[PDB]
Amino acid sequence: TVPQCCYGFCIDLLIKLARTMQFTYEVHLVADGKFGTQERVQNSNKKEWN
Amino acid sequence: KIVNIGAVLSTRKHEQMFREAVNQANKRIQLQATSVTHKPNAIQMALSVCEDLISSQVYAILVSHPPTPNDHFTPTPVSYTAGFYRIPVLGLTTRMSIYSDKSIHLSFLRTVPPYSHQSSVWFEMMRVYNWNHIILLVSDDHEGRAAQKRLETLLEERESKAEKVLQFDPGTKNVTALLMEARELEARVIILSASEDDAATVYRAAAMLDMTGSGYVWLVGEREISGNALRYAPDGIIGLQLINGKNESAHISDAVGVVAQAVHELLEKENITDPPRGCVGNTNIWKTGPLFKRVLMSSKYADGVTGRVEFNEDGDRKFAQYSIMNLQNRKLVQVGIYNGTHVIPNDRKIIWPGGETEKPRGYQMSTRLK
Amino acid sequence: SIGIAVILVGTSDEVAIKDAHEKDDFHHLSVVPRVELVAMNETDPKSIITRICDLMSDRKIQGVVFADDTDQEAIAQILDFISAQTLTPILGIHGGSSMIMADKDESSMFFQFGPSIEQQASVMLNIMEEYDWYIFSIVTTYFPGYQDFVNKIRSTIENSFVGWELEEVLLLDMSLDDGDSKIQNQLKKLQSPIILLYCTKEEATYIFEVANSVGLTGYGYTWIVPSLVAGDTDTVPSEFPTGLISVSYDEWDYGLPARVRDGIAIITTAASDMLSEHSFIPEPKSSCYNTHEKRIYQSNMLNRYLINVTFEGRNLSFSEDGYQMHPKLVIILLNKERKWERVGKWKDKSLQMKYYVWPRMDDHLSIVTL
Repeated sequence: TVPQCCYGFCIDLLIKLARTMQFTYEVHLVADGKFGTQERVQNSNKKEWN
Repeated sequence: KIVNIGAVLSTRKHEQMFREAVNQANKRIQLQATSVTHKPNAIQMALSVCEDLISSQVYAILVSHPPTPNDHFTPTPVSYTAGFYRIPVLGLTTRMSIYSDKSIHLSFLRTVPPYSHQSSVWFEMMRVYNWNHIILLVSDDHEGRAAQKRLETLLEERESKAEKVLQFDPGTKNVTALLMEARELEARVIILSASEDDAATVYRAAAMLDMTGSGYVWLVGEREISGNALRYAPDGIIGLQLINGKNESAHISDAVGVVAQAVHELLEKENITDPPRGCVGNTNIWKTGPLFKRVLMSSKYADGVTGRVEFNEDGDRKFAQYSIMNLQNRKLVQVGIYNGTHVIPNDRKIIWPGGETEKPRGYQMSTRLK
Repeated sequence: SIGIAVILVGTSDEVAIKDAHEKDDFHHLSVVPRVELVAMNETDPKSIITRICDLMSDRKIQGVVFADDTDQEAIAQILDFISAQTLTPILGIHGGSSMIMADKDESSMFFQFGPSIEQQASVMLNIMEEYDWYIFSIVTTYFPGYQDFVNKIRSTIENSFVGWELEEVLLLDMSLDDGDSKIQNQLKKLQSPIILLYCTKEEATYIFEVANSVGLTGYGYTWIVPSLVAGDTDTVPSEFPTGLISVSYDEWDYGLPARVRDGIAIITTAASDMLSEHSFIPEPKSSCYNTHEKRIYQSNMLNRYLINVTFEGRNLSFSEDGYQMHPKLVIILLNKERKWERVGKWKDKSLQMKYYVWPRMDDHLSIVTL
């Protein structure tokens, strides 16, 4: 992992919520780069998201 | 008619007590008694059980725990040798959850509840102390998985998921990397489920990470209190103890009272055939035993010397009594009694870890998100 | 000189087995196996225990291969118990010693010759999908392995582009009393032309006796059953409906002139390869009594190598749960004259039937198009 820079429509919106709700944040990027879906894991009875 | 009932114990005094109990039950049909000691191995036990079954041709077998502390591998051969002919066997002082499966153990019932059933007391304590954030810590065994599944079902009954469940393999001597993860969470209530020999390593590691001071609440079971765990145990640990389970004799008297009520209803049916005395001769399945154990588990007993005797559809006990203990100044004191379905504390005062006297909230809200 | 025993039960060609035993040539490795044929009856499990004790104690027997001809299912459990109590590995080859096992012990060394439940389910699904049978239903009873079957079927039918149709899943209990009315009432809800089953022999006979009273077994209903439902092709309960499809293990052209030889070759090579590299061989005191301290030497390497063996251009590697992992399956059918006619074979996930179209045994028309 390497540090980068983030800005846009969803970045300045988190700052407004952080000032109104008075909390601290630490933004990072998703590893695999997907949104999320439920699949099957190693053909088992259980299912998980990604 | 005459029908004898057999059992297997390892004590001369227990044999005399069983003889006195069957003689007293004779005054309540004709029945006899049959007992045999324990062998230092398994195949000897199996051959002795077969020989005693051939010599007496009993219709029911009772078995308790040996003087061994584990009491797990001992009742294993008797179960197979008996259930080969599908005859009911009642357990007296067994606590493992392996005999709770109807597949591997078909004909087996319990008089005391197993270790996997001390999860409703914790649920009632959480409901009465409004605790909603807990940290489960079980071991990588069958008992741990059974208790974890029971607690997860009890929690999901109200649609409330646990925060995080952590596991550790048995025989571990360094769980520092595991406890370092449970300290970065929101909850402050730690539920532990391990063995007396393994719990001593968790207590010795928690005392180094300052996880046993104020604001923390420790909830454990019965096996985590006794043994060598009291040597390394911080104050405020709320343990559990069974009412009369530890003593053998109270049950033997109560066991012969409920099984005899089924024999009166056993001989009152048609197509009745006594089990064969051919432990060596036959290999067939006796017609009795599927209908015998059907009404045996449903035999509602009125009242005995150790409380009411009931049975669920799993071959286990029901409506047990637990004493909510508490450790203060290296001395356990009784604080409450679990009345089967509710918790009622007495006038004694409760002490919490750290030294303060106040019910912790068991939650520490953080102001840093990801 | 490794002592390998051979045990047979019931009527069998003892002279043919004795003649075919001297057919393996393992002179390329230092094995020099000793063979001791012994025959016995089917008196009782305790007789088997005494027999295996005497054989282990007679002369340095380090391995036993078991064969039988009866349809008893608890023989496998008894052999698993013996192989758990003793560190001598035993193998299941034929008869009751081949029937399926729920779960072995953690330290048990017992391997059977036969397919698992998932393999049979996959074979039946291939049979169904080859003849365009996309609508079916599942009915089974309480048995140690029904849940794996249902889970395997559901997992297979959820990730395919073809159109499956599953409905009316039943879990009826035949162990209850006076429930035949409820069984016959639920059973009338079936409407699919394909019905799967997972039971025992007597359970299947009773289920068919109840089903033929309703009448969904005459013309437009096909029944598929696993290998344990038939068991012995020589005997027929005369109540099985005509046209019963069953997948069984290969036993016609593969009797017992070579199974014992293959088992002896496996154990022998295993003992050789465990001796060559590790420069050691587990040869403790060959006794069955006082074996609580006989586990002083770790034998998990031999257990870890017994699941990897190849000889005479064949793959005999076992699996984690202890099945052949590569069997040769056949397909039989019950025709008018009550017998079993082989229809097709299955090997290496490759099904090869003999009929291009299934013979229907009027509202069945033909249609031509362009």
